[PDB]
Amino acid sequence: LTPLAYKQFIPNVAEKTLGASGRYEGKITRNSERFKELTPNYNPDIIFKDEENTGADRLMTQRCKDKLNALAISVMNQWPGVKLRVTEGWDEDGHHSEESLHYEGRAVDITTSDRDRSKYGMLARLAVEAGFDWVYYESKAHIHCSVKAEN
Amino acid sequence: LTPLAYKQFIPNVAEKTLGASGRYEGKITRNSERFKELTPNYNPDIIFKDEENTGADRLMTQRCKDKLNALAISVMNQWPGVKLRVTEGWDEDGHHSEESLHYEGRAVDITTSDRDRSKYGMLARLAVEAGFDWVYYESKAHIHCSVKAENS
Ligand SMILES: O=C(O)[C@@H]1O[C@@H](O)[C@H](OS(=O)(=O)O)[C@@H](O)[C@@H]1O[C@H]1O[C@H](COS(=O)(=O)O)[C@@H](O[C@@H]2O[C@@H](C(=O)O)[C@@H](O[C@H]3O[C@H](COS(=O)(=O)O)[C@@H](O[C@@H]4O[C@@H](C(=O)O)[C@@H](O[C@H]5O[C@H](COS(=O)(=O)O)[C@@H](O)[C@H](O)[C@H]5NS(=O)(=O)O)[C@H](O)[C@H]4OS(=O)(=O)O)[C@H](O)[C@H]3NS(=O)(=O)O)[C@H](O)[C@H]2OS(=O)(=O)O)[C@H](O)[C@H]1NS(=O)(=O)O
Ligand SMILES: O=C(O)[C@@H]1O[C@@H](O[C@H]2[C@H](O)[C@@H](NS(=O)(=O)O)[C@@H](O[C@H]3[C@H](O)[C@@H](OS(=O)(=O)O)[C@H](O[C@H]4[C@H](O)[C@@H](NS(=O)(=O)O)[C@@H](O[C@H]5[C@H](O)[C@@H](OS(=O)(=O)O)[C@H](O[C@H]6[C@H](O)[C@@H](NS(=O)(=O)O)[C@@H](O)O[C@@H]6COS(=O)(=O)O)O[C@H]5C(=O)O)O[C@@H]4COS(=O)(=O)O)O[C@H]3C(=O)O)O[C@@H]2COS(=O)(=O)O)[C@H](OS(=O)(=O)O)[C@@H](O)[C@@H]1O
Ligand SMILES: [Ca+2]
Ligand SMILES: [Ca+2]
Ligand SMILES: [Ca+2]
Ligand SMILES: [Ca+2]
Ligand SMILES: [Cl-]
Ligand SMILES: [Zn+2]
Ligand SMILES: [Zn+2]
Repeated sequence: LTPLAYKQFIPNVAEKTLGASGRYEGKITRNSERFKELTPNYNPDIIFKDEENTGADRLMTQRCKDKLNALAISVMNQWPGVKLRVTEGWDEDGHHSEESLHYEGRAVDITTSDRDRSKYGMLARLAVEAGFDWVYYESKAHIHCSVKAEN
Repeated sequence: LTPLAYKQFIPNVAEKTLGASGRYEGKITRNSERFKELTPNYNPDIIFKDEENTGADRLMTQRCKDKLNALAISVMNQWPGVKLRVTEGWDEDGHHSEESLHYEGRAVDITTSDRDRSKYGMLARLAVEAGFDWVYYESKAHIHCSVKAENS
């Protein structure tokens, strides 16, 4: 398998296009009718940074959960002793671009647990193989991955 | 004001007596309908060990939450720079006595964040003052605290 380059995204189109993760449907807040669509991921093979100390990083859509949980497996197979790490999932702080899929539970920013930046190119590649609908090597510090809305 | 002795419990009766924390109603498992009765505690003035990496230690009943949150405050007042720490809350590992209130989200095992065992006698005392319905200096390593069911 081939790792992504810094700033490469796959598919090589904009995130909110139909070929990728598709339309942004609306921010989901904690008191919203739509908050019920998010379920917390408690997978022990995933590290959630949760620096917010709210659990918000664990919240994501069913489809995001499926792809993340598949990725958790391939990460452990790629690097014995290493785990998938999420630094941002659903966000209620407002610290992404206006209209970010994080506000809707459809995106994660990820690293490896050991925080070896040299692994992140390959991490992104595994995220693509796990079926994330858009994967972007957004930063030296993390990969951004998103999914399509629930059908 | 006065710390508990090693192996002292308060009130000085069995945990599952009325007068302490009262009857064990069934184990709550993660897929159970009764799991919705547990809510995760995200109090920033409490440290959750969460060695399971599941979040299970954060899960507890409303009453447990109220008492634990009161205790978090008195712990910081007692020892400047120190916090309440939980090592076990709700448990799905099966690591307690058969019929443990941990299986129902009604118990916590606690330490101080600095892990100074000499503080634990007083920690237990503060837990009593915070309103836990049974407090037991169960081990050199931790205090066990439980609460009554939401029905009473
Ligand atoms: O600077 C340049 O060279 C260039 O400057 C210009 O030419 C250009 O841009 S600019 O316009 O000039 O600015 C550009 O070409 C370039 O800048 C760009 O690249 C540089 C260099 O990066 S690289 O060489 O390309 O790889 C970037 O600078 C580097 O990254 C930044 C950054 O923030 O992204 C800085 O990194 C430091 O800060 C982050 C943020 O953390 S924090 O400050 O909020 O705390 C650190 O990550 C966080 O901390 C880590 C950590 O310490 O390991 C995690 O904490 C974990 O560990 C502790 C316990 O550890 S320990 O054992 O006690 O030691 C534990 O308690 C935590 O709980 C644990 N987390 S866990 O439990 O959840 O697992 C945190 O999770 C991290 O939080 S996070 O930030 O939200 O992800 C990072 O480690 C830290 N590095 S440092 O070495 O400690 O200083 C630095 O400035 C630099 O880092 S580097 O590694 O030395 O290279 C620059 O940002 C970039 N521009 S930009 O990206 O576009 O903005
Ligand atoms: O008669 C009977 O039937 C019974 O017999 C006796 O009971 C037995 C126990 O059953 C048995 N345990 S066992 O599982 O059956 O094997 C054992 O008790 C031991 C156990 O090891 C353990 O109990 S338990 O967890 O199974 O319930 C517990 O261990 C303590 C340590 O002793 C304590 N050390 S300390 O220095 O005095 O504070 C402390 O560990 C710390 C340490 O700092 C460090 O660990 S270590 O390597 O030194 O071992 C480590 O630090 C980490 C830290 O873990 C981590 N954070 S986190 O919170 O852990 O997540 C982070 O901060 O990093 C640091 C540093 O790491 S690093 O950076 O260098 O990489 O871990 C911490 C820590 O875990 O807290 O605490 C542990 C557990 O406490 S905890 O806080 O709630 O987690 O207790 C000991 C013990 O003291 O006994 O043996 C007893 C019998 O005793 S005996 O061995 O003397 O024979 C007992 O009878 S009796 O006769 O003894 O009275 C009764 O149970 C029954 O009678
Ligand atoms: Ca976060
Ligand atoms: Ca956030
Ligand atoms: Ca625990
Ligand atoms: Ca447990
Ligand atoms: Cl949980
Ligand atoms: Zn992102
Ligand atoms: Zn206990």
